[PDB]
Amino acid sequence: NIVMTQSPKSMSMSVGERVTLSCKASEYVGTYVSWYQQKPEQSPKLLIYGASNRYTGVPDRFTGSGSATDFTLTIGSVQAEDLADYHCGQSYSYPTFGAGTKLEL
Amino acid sequence: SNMSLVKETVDRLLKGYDIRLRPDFGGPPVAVGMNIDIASIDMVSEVNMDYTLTMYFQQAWRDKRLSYNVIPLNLTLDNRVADQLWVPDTYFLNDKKSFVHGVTVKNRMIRLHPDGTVLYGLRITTTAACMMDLRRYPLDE
Amino acid sequence: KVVFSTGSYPRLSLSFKLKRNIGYFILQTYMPSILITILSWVSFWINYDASAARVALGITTVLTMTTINTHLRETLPKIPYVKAIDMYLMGCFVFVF
Amino acid sequence: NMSLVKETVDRLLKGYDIRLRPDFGGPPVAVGMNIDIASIDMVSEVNMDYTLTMYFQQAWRDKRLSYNVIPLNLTLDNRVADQLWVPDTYFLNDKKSFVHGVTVKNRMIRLHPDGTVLYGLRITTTAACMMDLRRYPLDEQNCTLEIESYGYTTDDIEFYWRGDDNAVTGVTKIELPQFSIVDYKLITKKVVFSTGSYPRLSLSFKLKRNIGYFILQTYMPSILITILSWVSFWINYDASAARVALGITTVLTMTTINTHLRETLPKIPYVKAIDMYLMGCFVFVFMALLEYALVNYIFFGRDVNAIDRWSRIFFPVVFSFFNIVYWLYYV
Amino acid sequence: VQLQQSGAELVKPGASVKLSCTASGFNIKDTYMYWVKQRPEQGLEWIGRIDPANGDTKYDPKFQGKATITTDTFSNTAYLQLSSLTSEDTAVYYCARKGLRWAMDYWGQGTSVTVS
Amino acid sequence: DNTTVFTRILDRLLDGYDNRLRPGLGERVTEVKTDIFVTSFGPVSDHDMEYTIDVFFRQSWKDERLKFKGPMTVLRLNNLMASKIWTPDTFFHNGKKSVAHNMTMPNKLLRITEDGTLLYTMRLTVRAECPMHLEDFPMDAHACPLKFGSYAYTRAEVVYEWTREPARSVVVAEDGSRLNQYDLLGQTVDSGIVQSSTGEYVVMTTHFHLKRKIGYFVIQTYLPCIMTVILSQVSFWLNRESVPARTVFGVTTVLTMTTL
Amino acid sequence: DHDMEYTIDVFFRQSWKDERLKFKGPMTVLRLNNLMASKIWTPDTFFHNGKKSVAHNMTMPNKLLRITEDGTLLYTMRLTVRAECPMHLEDFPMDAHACPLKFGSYA
Amino acid sequence: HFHLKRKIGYFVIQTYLPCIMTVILSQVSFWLNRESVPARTVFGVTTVLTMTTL
Amino acid sequence: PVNAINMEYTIDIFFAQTWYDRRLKFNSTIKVLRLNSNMVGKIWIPDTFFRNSKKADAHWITTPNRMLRIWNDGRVLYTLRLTIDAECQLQLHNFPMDEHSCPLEFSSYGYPREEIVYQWKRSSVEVGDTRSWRLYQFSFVGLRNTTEVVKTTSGDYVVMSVYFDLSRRMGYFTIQTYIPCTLIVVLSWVSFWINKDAVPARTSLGITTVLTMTTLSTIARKSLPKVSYVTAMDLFVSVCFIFVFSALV
Ligand SMILES: *[C@@H]1O[C@H](CO)[C@@H](O[C@@H]2O[C@H](CO)[C@@H](O[C@@H]3O[C@H](CO[C@H]4O[C@H](CO[C@H]5O[C@H](CO)[C@@H](O)[C@H](O)[C@@H]5O)[C@@H](O)[C@H](O[C@H]5O[C@H](CO)[C@@H](O)[C@H](O)[C@@H]5O)[C@@H]4O)[C@@H](O)[C@H](O[C@H]4O[C@H](CO)[C@@H](O)[C@H](O)[C@@H]4O[C@H]4O[C@H](CO)[C@@H](O)[C@H](O)[C@@H]4O)[C@@H]3O)[C@H](O)[C@H]2NC(C)=O)[C@H](O)[C@H]1NC(C)=O
Ligand SMILES: CCCCCCCC/C=C/CCCCCCCC(=O)O[C@@H](COC(=O)CCCCCCCCCCCCCCC)COP(=O)([O-])OCC[N+](C)(C)C
Ligand SMILES: CCCCCCCC/C=C\CCCCCCCC(=O)O[C@@H](COC(=O)CCCCCCCCCCCCCCC)COP(=O)([O-])OCC[N+](C)(C)C
Ligand SMILES: *[C@@H]1O[C@H](CO)[C@@H](O[C@@H]2O[C@H](CO)[C@@H](O[C@@H]3O[C@H](CO)[C@@H](O)[C@H](O)[C@@H]3O)[C@H](O)[C@H]2NC(C)=O)[C@H](O)[C@H]1NC(C)=O
Ligand SMILES: *[C@@H]1O[C@H](CO)[C@@H](O[C@@H]2O[C@H](CO)[C@@H](O[C@@H]3O[C@H](CO)[C@@H](O)[C@H](O)[C@@H]3O)[C@H](O)[C@H]2NC(C)=O)[C@H](O)[C@H]1NC(C)=O
Ligand SMILES: *[C@@H]1O[C@H](CO)[C@@H](O[C@@H]2O[C@H](CO)[C@@H](O[C@@H]3O[C@H](CO)[C@@H](O)[C@H](O)[C@@H]3O)[C@H](O)[C@H]2NC(C)=O)[C@H](O)[C@H]1NC(C)=O
Ligand SMILES: *[C@@H]1O[C@H](CO)[C@@H](O[C@@H]2O[C@H](CO)[C@@H](O)[C@H](O)[C@H]2NC(C)=O)[C@H](O)[C@H]1NC(C)=O
Ligand SMILES: *[C@@H]1O[C@H](CO)[C@@H](O[C@@H]2O[C@H](CO)[C@@H](O)[C@H](O)[C@H]2NC(C)=O)[C@H](O)[C@H]1NC(C)=O
Ligand SMILES: *[C@@H]1O[C@H](CO)[C@@H](O)[C@H](O)[C@H]1NC(C)=O
Repeated sequence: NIVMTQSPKSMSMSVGERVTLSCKASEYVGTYVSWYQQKPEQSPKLLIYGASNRYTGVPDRFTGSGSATDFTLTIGSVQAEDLADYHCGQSYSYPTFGAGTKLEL
Repeated sequence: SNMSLVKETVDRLLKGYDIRLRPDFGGPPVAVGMNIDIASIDMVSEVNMDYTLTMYFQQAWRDKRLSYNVIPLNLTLDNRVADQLWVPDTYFLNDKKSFVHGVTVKNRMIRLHPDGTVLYGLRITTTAACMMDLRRYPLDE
Repeated sequence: KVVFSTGSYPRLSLSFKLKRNIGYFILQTYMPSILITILSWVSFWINYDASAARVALGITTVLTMTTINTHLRETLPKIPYVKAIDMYLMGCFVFVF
Repeated sequence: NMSLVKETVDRLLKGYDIRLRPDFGGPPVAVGMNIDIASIDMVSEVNMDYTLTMYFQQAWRDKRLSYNVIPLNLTLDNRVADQLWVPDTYFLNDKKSFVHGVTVKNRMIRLHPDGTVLYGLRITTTAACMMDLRRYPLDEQNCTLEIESYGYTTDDIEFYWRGDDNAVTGVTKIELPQFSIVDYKLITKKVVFSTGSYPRLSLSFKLKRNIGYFILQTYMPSILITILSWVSFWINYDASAARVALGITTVLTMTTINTHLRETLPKIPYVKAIDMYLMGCFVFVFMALLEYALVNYIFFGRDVNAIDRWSRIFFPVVFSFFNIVYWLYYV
Repeated sequence: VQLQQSGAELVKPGASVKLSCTASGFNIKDTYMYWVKQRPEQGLEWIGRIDPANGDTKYDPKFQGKATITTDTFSNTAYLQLSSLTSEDTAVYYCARKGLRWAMDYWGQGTSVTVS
Repeated sequence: DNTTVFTRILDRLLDGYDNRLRPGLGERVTEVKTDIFVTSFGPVSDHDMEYTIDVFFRQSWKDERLKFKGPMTVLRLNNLMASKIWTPDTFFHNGKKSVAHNMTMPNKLLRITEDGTLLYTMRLTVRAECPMHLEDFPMDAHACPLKFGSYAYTRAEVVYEWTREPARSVVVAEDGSRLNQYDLLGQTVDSGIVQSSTGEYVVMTTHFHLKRKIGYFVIQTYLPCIMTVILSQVSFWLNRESVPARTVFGVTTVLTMTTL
Repeated sequence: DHDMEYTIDVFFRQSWKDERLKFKGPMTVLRLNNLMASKIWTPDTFFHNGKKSVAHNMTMPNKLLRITEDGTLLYTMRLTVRAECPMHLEDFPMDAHACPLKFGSYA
Repeated sequence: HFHLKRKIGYFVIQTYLPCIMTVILSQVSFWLNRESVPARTVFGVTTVLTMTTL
Repeated sequence: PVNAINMEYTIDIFFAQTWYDRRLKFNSTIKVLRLNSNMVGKIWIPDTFFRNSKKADAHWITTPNRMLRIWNDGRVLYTLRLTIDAECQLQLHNFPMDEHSCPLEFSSYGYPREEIVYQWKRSSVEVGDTRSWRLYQFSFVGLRNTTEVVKTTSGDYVVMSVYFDLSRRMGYFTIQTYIPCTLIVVLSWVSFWINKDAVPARTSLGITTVLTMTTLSTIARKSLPKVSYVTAMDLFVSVCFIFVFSALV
């Protein structure tokens, strides 16, 4: 299968600066990743599809990027309501998911 | 629905259309703008003294018979309606062998802007004759 | 605009300026002729009385230069002038002869 | 009677639905197939294909095209094929095919009073045939022609050879220049794709290459050239220029014949039988040249009438032994 | 546009549970239906796939046999069967619609299963 | 009659049907579901930097003007029905010259299900551009692409997608490998957006990874070069006084090397 | 020189009188599209020494039609006739040839 | 009738000049002394071979 | 040209057919309706196809090159211009001194003997000047027309054949392979005039003769197709090769 190895487990910074994430694929997935958010006591919501395609309702601060193997999600001036857990998935094959990147103050 | 409205608009546009007459037939000449996106140049051959050129050959002109004032959108019609509309008889003089590509359909484009502008496009692979002065071969240009 | 017998017609002319790369022709035509010409002057070091060795050295590269000249030309068209590569091969053939 | 045939044809073609097959919602229509092989033109190895001309013929039953007053079979014109339903038969290994159009398009319709439509076509096809050239030129090719319906599955159409093994005729009269059709077989089966299961007929030939051309233009020149290298073993050892020139030009002729043979074949990544023979011959000639070099080294550098005494016996024996092994394996 | 699932379930280990989610505003014959497992304080784990127009199902190799996915046409509903429930099967389950560029567009509210 | 029921179903479907407009012209985007079944990966021409490929080109799209209620759920129709309905204008971006086979009858397929879902298979033989970097020739590997997309409809009008999983939407048949020089290692797909003079278009990509074999070249060039050098290596073992013999060694090895 | 043939690329002009196409209108000459050339009578000129000619269809078919108000017609088309130049090779390679191009009506 | 006249520029360089140089190469063997039998027979057979391939 | 490697010849004809149609009968002062090719698509024409043609096409520039004339009694004349690559089974034994009879067989495709019967006119076949003919190494000797009934799967068909007698001219191969090889084996016979102590000279002459005999065997085979049997040219090449090999031994 395809193994998603997004890192790190959690990051703890303040409100109003740039934070980036990373998702690394074991085998080739070509621009078919997806990024979701996971609030506590909440179902996941889609943010990015393809490699860097912004979904409807997503703010402009959420910028994604991608390649053949390396993928990332850059946040510009993260706010207090964005404090949740982020997931990286793929669908070039049968879909798999990563562990999860959290955010803290 | 909107589809039936577009249907009756296009059917009104092509009703009474004369393909034999250019736009402004008794008046001023029509201005046909051109722009080309070259895909590749494959075989510049000195044996046959020609080169093969693949291009996206676009043309644009204003037809006042094809103006609609109902739909606020550019209509990209099917590629088969281009045989029912007037198009310029553009040819290449140094042509030797040529074809519009026909897979999976005939590779042509027609798009009807609401003012009357028609964006006609073709995908052409042409073998144009190019006479070569090989006096400085192979250092020639 | 161009004027024919039936009237004056508009014309858009698109043109390119293609310049030919040299290194393939260096690798194929120029450098084997240079090396086969360097081979022809090995025969000056062999002693004068060794007839068979020196007339082998001469005749084989004469026939090589004329075979290279005839070989690189039937692929080209039947143009009636002399080319630059043709001039280089004729000069090398004059030196070998 | 012309008016009767006219009103009968106008009755048949009126209300005929081109889009629906015979028994469209009913059972699969059975289509019998006859093929008359006219010629096989170019069994080409460089393009991995063969060109085949045939009188392709199909026969099915349409119950809409049935008439009862007229007692003879109506051979209509070839332009009513655009009005009647015909099967969508294609060839899977086809590369470039056409139906001949002189003086008109070469197709045929002959309706029958029960409803049978005799549809005959003259098709020149260039079917792909991948060739195993491991044993070339003493090889054997199996070139096929896969006949299949495209849009209709097994529960909409079925294919059978009309007359069993008497369906395909004219094979024995064909005389390809370099091959020889030994056997042919007719196979009916069903292939399964992702869209459904489709009927398939397959006509295949067992071509056998003729050895006679190659045995006088590759094998016999190589044998005589390796014969010529054994002339060097009898020449006196002091004549350096003679034996050196003979051995060198023998090697150069061997490399010339193999390099000027292997460009008429496709760029296969393996070794053939003729390549194996022309490699063994090159090894023998190179060993002859190295034998002379050993004689010259053992005289001038360091019994010199004994090494070429042995090689006058040893080299004709091992090459005779090599031909026995080669013509036992590849035969 | 809304995927409404069932309620929370609590049964003994070794039993079987019926779990379901109803799709509204569209039809499930067009897009694939994806089932996913979310263990608490863990990452998401994909259960399986169903194509309701074809009826074909594809499952994860570690979930084969213990889980299967069924569907129906009139009710426009996707179902799960879970068999031989254990302690590690305690999680929350979502049904996810296939979206644009294979993206898991919509998600259900979640059904939490628990054994004791 | 028994066959009049399907005839009036088709005549009711095509009544008032405008084939010049795509489904939902002013309401939505026409999602086209595409997969490819490669029946033979043809020979790669190194001279033209091209390759040939025979494929079953399958496209599927939902049309709501082709809904019907009848005794048969799927209308497996012939090719004459295909020209009377709207079909997407898919073309190959890097194709050079491709033939849609029409022997004996046009090699097309059309299946209208009762909910309006269509399916449109074709036989093509695409000669596509494969740009090659021959720095490591003959021990080179290439990724020959096959890019296809719409010609006239932009990203806001017609989008393309794979009907199965992207790892399983290009299937290469087992017997279908006409490669003699190369060998096929695997496929690789990817969608994407291409910006042109007219607008932005969705281009789907299929990369075929190839890997050449030295078989032909370790018998035509490399081994006759090694034998040519070795045959000049034996000229050191001859007598010093043998001037014409070592001379003809030298000149014949130089001629064989330059003609190779 | 191998196939004893040449290839000319011409603007083959023809003109004839047709009294059925007399008209009276705002303009004297009528420069039209090509699709009326199949609608009207055109002469069936063929090349007696031809081997294979192409009508050069790209993009619209390269013919024109002009209908003068008195009925005079002008109908030119762009062709690429490959014709037969019978050759006598007795003085090769310093020979001179007179390659012919014969044309006339068929029916 | 289209009157064409061939230009001898390809054939002078391609055929006439190699024949003239080959038959001049045959004249080179006449200035060698009588004992150089391999030399003069190499001259003779190579010029005849060149004339046959020409 | 009569192509020997591919085994066909090209022919350009004015194929004309005449029949009777009682529906095309008119009573007026006009005797002949001289029509162009536009009226071909409206009336009946027999489906005459050429049974041994690999590829053929009519001529379509500037107009379809077809003629249609209808008399007042129903007689219809239909003439069209055709270029046919017809298959001739040239036996290459005796080559390059071969003689051949090239056929041109035509028949109706769909209509059997009970529906269309073809027939020959006394002076039907008309040749041209026989000098504009591109036959280079051959020469048309004459012609003969025959008719017969073949039996196929569909039915019995009337087949009309025209045989074209062509006899070859070897003047070309004399300068290709004959003279050239004869002068090489004459150069083989001068070795005997060289003294016996000149060993490298005579063996250089020998190896050059045998390698160029192999080369001329290879080159002259390129003109011939890939047939299995031996020709007289190949027999001459083999006799010259064994002569020079006998001289060397
Ligand atoms: C599979 O697909 C192919 C491709 O779609 C099908 O082939 C096509 O078949 C149709 C229908 O028969 C043909 O339409 C008709 O064409 C003839 C003229 O044919 C000549 O021109 C063709 C076009 O040439 C193009 O390409 C060349 C390339 O060099 C260029 O130089 C040209 O400029 C063009 O771009 C050419 O392809 C033809 O050659 C082919 O066919 C001949 C047949 O004899 C072969 O020998 C060749 O080897 C080759 O295969 C040929 O040179 C037109 O005359 C037709 O128009 C008349 O007839 C119509 C039908 O009756 C009618 O509606 C028209 O009004 C018109 O009628 C006039 O002429 C009649 C003549 O008697 C009169 O009777 C009538 O009264 C009136 O005056 C028509 O347009 C396609 O050309 C043909 N194309 C190809 C590529 O083959 C094939 O059939 C399909 N197979 C199956 C089984 O489905
Ligand atoms: C490895 C191969 C050999 C290399 C050799 C290198 C060294 C020697 C190199 C020499 C260079 C010479 C050629 C240079 C290039 C020009 C080509 C050309 O076409 O020239 C001309 C040919 O016009 C003629 O009239 C030629 C006539 C035959 C001449 C034959 C050689 C001399 C004869 C005696 C020989 C034996 C003497 C001794 C006897 C014991 C110009 O013709 P054009 O332009 O085509 O058209 C006509 C011009 N016009 C349009 C103005 C009217
Ligand atoms: C003119 C006639 C001459 C005849 C001579 C006869 C005598 C000799 C006898 C004959 C034996 C030789 C002929 C063998 C022919 C087949 C070889 C072949 O293709 O195998 C493989 C070569 O794979 C490689 O990796 C190539 C290795 C090249 C070695 C070169 C010589 C050694 C180097 C030092 C030399 C100098 C040493 C000394 C220095 C002083 C093919 O592999 P593939 O297909 O590419 O890949 C695998 C398949 N796959 C793609 C499915 C994974
Ligand atoms: C040369 O180019 C012209 C135009 O570029 C071609 O003319 C077009 O030919 C097609 C096919 O013959 C015509 O389509 C037909 O339309 C009728 C309806 O009138 C339909 O019933 C047929 O089934 C077919 O689809 C098209 O109308 C016609 N267009 C024009 C403006 O004339 C011509 O075919 C080309 N010739 C060759 C040899 O390529
Ligand atoms: C390749 O060859 C073509 C044709 O020989 C070259 O085209 C020529 O370009 C020059 C420079 O632009 C033109 O001259 C200009 O003409 C206009 C006409 O109004 C005038 O206003 C300018 O002052 C200037 O004199 C010339 O007309 C044109 N040739 C033709 C036949 O139109 C071209 O430059 C060459 N090079 C390249 C890279 O294409
Ligand atoms: C040329 O090659 C083809 C393909 O390899 C050969 O066709 C094969 O023929 C055999 C028997 O003639 C077929 O075996 C059959 O298997 C079925 C399985 O149910 C069995 O019921 C039959 O009784 C028979 O044993 C085999 O399927 C068939 N191959 C394929 C792919 O269909 C052919 O024989 C070769 N030779 C010639 C002269 O054509
Ligand atoms: C239809 O096409 C026209 C021409 O391309 C579009 O015109 C654009 O108009 C905007 C606003 O004035 C300009 O900024 C652009 O430069 C124009 N061109 C392009 C490339 O967008 C027009 O917007 C289109 N109409 C619709 C409704 O799509
Ligand atoms: C119409 O063609 C059919 C082709 O089958 C002919 O019917 C056959 O005639 C032969 C010869 O008498 C019989 O041996 C067969 O048994 C018949 N076949 C069938 C299926 O009936 C028929 O004779 C033809 N009719 C005419 C008038 O020619
Ligand atoms: C062949 O032509 C001659 C011409 O006189 C004719 O008599 C004969 O009947 C025709 N065909 C045959 C041999 O029946």
